[PDB]
Amino acid sequence: DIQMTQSPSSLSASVGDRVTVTCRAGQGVSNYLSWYQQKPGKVPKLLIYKASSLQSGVPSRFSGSGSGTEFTLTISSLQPEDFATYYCLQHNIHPYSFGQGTKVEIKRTVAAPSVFIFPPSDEQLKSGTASVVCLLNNFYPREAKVQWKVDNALQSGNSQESVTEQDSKDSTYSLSSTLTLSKADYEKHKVYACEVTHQGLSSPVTKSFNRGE
Amino acid sequence: MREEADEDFKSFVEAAKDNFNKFKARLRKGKITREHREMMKKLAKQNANKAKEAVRKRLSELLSKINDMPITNDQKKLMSNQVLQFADDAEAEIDQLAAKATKEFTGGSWL
Amino acid sequence: VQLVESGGGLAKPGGSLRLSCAASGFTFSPYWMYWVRQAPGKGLEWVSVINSGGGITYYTDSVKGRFTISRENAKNTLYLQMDSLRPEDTAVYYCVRDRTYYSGVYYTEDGLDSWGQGVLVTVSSASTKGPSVFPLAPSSKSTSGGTAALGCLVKDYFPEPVTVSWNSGALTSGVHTFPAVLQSSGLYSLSSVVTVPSSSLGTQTYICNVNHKPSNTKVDKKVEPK
Repeated sequence: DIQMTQSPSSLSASVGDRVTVTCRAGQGVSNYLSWYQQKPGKVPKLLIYKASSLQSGVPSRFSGSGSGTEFTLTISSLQPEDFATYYCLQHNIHPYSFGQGTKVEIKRTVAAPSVFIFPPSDEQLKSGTASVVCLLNNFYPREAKVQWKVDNALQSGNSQESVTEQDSKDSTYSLSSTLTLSKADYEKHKVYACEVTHQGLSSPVTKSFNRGE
Repeated sequence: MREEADEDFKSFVEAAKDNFNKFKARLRKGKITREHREMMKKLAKQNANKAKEAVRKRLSELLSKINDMPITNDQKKLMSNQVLQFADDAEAEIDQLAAKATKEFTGGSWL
Repeated sequence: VQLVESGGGLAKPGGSLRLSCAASGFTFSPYWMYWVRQAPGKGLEWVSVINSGGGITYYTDSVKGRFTISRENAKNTLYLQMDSLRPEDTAVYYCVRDRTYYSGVYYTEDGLDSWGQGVLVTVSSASTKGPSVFPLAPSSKSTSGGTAALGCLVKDYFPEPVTVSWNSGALTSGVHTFPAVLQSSGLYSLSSVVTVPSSSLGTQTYICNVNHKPSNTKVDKKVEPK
């Protein structure tokens, strides 16, 4: 199989910008280079075949070029829905081989997160474990910090975070942080707080609840 | 190689050449009516059509063989176009053999 | 003009699975066929190729001898027998069609254009476990109810995946189903949340539909305030 070398591994770009993804073949592949677009959790979509031929229904802002061993995908004016990983593929000789993929991220204006905190359900407390969840909704950029406080004491090593892929329309991220405690530990303290810092916030935002309610 | 294809379609034309020679020798000689002459011509075309479907059936086999070989796809395309040209040439000569089999003003028959 | 895939799922190291790929709506015989896999969070890569019912087959280095790509053109079905499975065989497997064929008078060379929905193969000695579903109740109360967040916590399951819908799929706007996290106990956990107008909290029902196929776990958890 021919070795395809695609660059960059990832890139970031604003709406309306011109984006360029480079693909390089180990051997000559002439005119037989394809470009695929894959959005999170979806089947890859063929955008361009034969390097410069657009598949049916593909927007006109996509275009490819090059022949031999140097190829170039070009998005003339980036759109929010163009967030995806792009792969190049030589279809000159079996076996067809892919590149490493280029992860395209959208640059947009700063959006502060909306923060929500959730106490553990009474149903889960029957099992002897308490999960406290904090939600950071629709923010940009991706970097954010969550600090858990139990009766104003900082927690460490008892929380895990998960981040959503960039939204296809408003280009924001969402984040959940889950604090895991024992039922006995959870019941001996009162104030559970989620403290969020983010560039969109003038000062840290705290959402909390009292175990009583 | 593709030499197999060049001789494949060349073998069909030679068979058609021998088949049409025996076809001519068995046509009624002498003064023929005119309806009889076209009866001869439809049979010559019926014999040319049968020899031509052997050409196309062979053309489809080699195309299937070309696509299934581990070669570059731009090499599938040109080989597919040359083997198509071989079969096109074979079909043209077969048509020519059928027409000249009932050519006017030879020794065979007349009106 | 689709390809449907069968098989796959959870298998212990060294065990065997085999993927089917039923084609329809087009000519399955003349086209080369591919199996392409994608390890979680990584790139695409070909794994096995085969011709129009011929004896030429490719396999990437990671899979020589273990997997055998079978094919027949009568039932229009592609196969990938998978023996001696190894932890790095965990991937989403796709069967793809190469729409490339040259007939002289006509041709197509679109390449890999039609894909299957994909199938997940998980290789691990860990046993299957179904999740528990707990509600993430909306804060009672937001001042006026100016947008409320609610969700479901899908905790302690193995293996991937679980799917979460809201109101049987009718509620997709504002939904965020987070990537699963691998807890220190070896079990997965994810949360799915949705933000709604909280004037609708009293006049609308909110149910998360959690489905964990590997354990036949189906839960419709209704999330209520207070």
